[PDB]
Amino acid sequence: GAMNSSNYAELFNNDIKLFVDDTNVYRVTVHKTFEGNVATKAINGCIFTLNPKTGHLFLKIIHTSVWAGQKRLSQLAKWKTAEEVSALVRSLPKEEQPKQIIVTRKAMLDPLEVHMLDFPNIAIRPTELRLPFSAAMSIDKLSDVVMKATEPQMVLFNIYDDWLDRISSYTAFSRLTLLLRALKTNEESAKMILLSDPTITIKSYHLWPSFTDEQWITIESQMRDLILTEYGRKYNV
Amino acid sequence: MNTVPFTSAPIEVTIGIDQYSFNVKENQPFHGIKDIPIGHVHVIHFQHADNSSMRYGYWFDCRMGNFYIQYDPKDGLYKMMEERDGAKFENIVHNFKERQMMVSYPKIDEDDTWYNLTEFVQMDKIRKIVRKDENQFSYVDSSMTTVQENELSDPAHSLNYTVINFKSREAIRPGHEMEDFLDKSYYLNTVMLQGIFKNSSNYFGELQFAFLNAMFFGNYGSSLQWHAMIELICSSATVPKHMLDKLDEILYYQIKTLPEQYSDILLNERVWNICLYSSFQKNSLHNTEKIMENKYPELL
Ligand SMILES: CCCNC(=O)c1csc(Br)c1
Repeated sequence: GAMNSSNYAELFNNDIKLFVDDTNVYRVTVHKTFEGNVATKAINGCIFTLNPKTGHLFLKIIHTSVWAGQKRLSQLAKWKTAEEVSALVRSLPKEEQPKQIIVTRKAMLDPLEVHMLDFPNIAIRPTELRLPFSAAMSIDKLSDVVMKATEPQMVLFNIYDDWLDRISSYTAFSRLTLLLRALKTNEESAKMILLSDPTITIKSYHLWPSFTDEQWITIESQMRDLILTEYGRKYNV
Repeated sequence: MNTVPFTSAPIEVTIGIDQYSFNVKENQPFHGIKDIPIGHVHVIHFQHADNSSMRYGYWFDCRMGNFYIQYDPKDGLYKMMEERDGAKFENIVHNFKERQMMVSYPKIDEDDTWYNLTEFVQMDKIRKIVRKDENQFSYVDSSMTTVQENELSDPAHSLNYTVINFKSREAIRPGHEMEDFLDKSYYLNTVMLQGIFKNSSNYFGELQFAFLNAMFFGNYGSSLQWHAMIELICSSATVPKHMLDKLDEILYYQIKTLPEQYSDILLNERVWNICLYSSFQKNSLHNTEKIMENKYPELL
């Protein structure tokens, strides 16, 4: 059934699983028309499909041409997501296909279930975790590849960089979600923390800076402070 | 007019005949039901006074043979039997009609209720849902499960309704996943009507039969089947106009006949609110929406 705090270690066992987040698939700017009406202009989007054990991120870029001439785009967006996830699974060798796909919003369950009827042995699951994957577009290199795309495209990343050389996938996911939670709660401050010291750089083949173990501990602490803070500034406490 | 005689009534029992019912006391001198309209299927049903558990009964058409009820003290129920000797049956019935030991099927002459509930129901199709080919009549009870329920366990005693499942490969064409899930016209018109049922009359017959088994026996899988067949029509954007018009009449009489005090268990809030207010056909069921809103506005 649903995924929550009680079965949290299931994410890091040896059954292949993918998280799917659709919150950045259909993205718009809202603006005024010459006549003083309001209109939307779409911008490029992405499906965020993540193996939480390995870090492998299957970033399917959604080019704005896919919406051309279509109606009810927020509903279509869920079915387009399900179509693309299903095509991804079918592209993978059998031994790489997931045994479970966990969607971060319950509105994806029926679209994905219908698209995966050919895979009766793949469990489609919701979660009660409030995961911060919408903040993925605050990662500069991910935002950059989405905005530059001129056609549909799939780009593969490891969202953990090389962290699994030194830490477990449980600890690497906890770090990722802390980073993304911070970026979601205050992007500017989060980004300042990550890049304040110009001597720590992001390798060309990485997403995040090359922090030592001690430096990650300082960083992680700073992100917690920010999250507790903003939570005060928000609720005045 | 035809007759369903009884050998006796050894146990106290409430007897139903179509939408009528009456109480028979233990060893009361009751010998059956006369004046039953020819031309319609009928259902004779039972609820023991000592055990309201297990409502059960028999679907039959008097044109297909001479049937009688004889209580079985071993199996503990009123059994419907067929008399092959036509002259013994005539002799047996006349005796009971002379001694006035039978209740008369009490049809009001203005009253088309039973016709309206059974318009498309045929014994031959009943016998394909309820498989027991040595008998011309069909036994149903409260606990019988459907073929679809056994897939989610004695197959001989099952209700073989047509399986409807909205998240199934039969319902969803490869490459039309979103289209076919949100507008089920393909599944209704091509898969079910043209492919399985052949025509809308057979579709409506199963729908009516599922409703009646839900109402008379509280058969839960029948109720599921009735709501699924309603929802498949209401969730199709493209339905022939004559089917929609007839559906509205069908449902209207079902809602009209439903016991007011059973609405809580026989009506699915989600299906009905969806059908009347959100579906493609939300504006196509005028009679049904009007009675639903005046009789069960709580549900909505
Ligand atoms: C062994 C069954 C004996 N009874 C009958 O044949 C019969 C025929 S109409 C009715 Br009422 C009873």
